[PDB]
Amino acid sequence: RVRTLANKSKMKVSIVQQIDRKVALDDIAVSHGLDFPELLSEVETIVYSGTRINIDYFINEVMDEDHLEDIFEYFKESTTDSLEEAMQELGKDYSEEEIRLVRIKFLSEM
Amino acid sequence: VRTLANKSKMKVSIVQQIDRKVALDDIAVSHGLDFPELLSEVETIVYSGTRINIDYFINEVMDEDHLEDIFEYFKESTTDSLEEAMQELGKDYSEEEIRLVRIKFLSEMAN
Ligand SMILES: [Cl-]
Ligand code: NA
Repeated sequence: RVRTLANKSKMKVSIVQQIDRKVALDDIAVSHGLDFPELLSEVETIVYSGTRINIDYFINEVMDEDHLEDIFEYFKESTTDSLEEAMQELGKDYSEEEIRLVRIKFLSEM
Repeated sequence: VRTLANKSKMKVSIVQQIDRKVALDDIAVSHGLDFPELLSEVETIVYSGTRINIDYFINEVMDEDHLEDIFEYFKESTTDSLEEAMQELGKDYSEEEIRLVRIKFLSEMAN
């Protein structure tokens, strides 16, 4: 009913557990009453904390393999992981959502 | 009037100044920039792939334990984001200290 830091903390644990069980990210979003970009923001929070996740099962199903390869190469060769920088370089070809997803994979693989 | 040509030239000059070990605050003044504006230009340079070394300046102006703690933060971080660094470090270190060490770290690890 009202967000608290404890329920936010528990939600993130839940999202991780769902990702481990290979639940589709869009299904996870619905399960928590989130829009897709809101879910991406939680997953980014999770990844920033150093939590090891793996969303290949989802990326491989929904994304164009060439888009994935080219966005990933951009991150491999980049100096900063910044989304703003990635949009400046890649935004003429790829959406924010594609770039955010591959960025999650890239940061998670550190 | 700023143009893409004279901005590119200014950056070339900044890189040369840093190579010649000119203090960053002196570089700022020489280009009519305030310090944070200079930091923004040095960030642009580093993002582009130029391996600059600003140890001579950091070692002169920054507290040694501050440098080590912030550097360690970046080494252990997942994202290099300034926003995340500020959330994690902003109660102990200034934005300028964090930006300087982040330049050092990004240049070393990538460029
Ligand atoms: Cl992080
Ligand atoms: Na696209």
